[PDB]
Amino acid sequence: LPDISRVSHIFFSTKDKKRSDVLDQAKNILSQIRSKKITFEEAVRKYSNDESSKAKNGDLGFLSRGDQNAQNLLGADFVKEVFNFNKGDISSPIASKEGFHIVKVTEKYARPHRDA
Repeated sequence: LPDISRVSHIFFSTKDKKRSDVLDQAKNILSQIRSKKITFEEAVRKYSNDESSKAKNGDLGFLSRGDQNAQNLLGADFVKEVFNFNKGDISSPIASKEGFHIVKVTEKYARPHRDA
């Protein structure tokens, strides 16, 4: 709840597309990032369906863990998964209420915690 992470993302909407074709592209985008054929910022501009964050180079700003407003839009699983990642990670595709996200954690201020 005081844990905060700053994140950028590439959002892959599934509106009027097949979920499988969308996830396949997201996985391939990620592999092209890994092999340095494209950068994260390049992938954001070319592929992200989130116009508002795309206009900020993908930046969503700071999210607090369990933030209700962020939990309500994208789901508790999305918020929870972002906080599973460490600063500088670019994530595997994350499912949410709207489609799939490739997330980069650009900043992180959070207490270490066990898994129960």
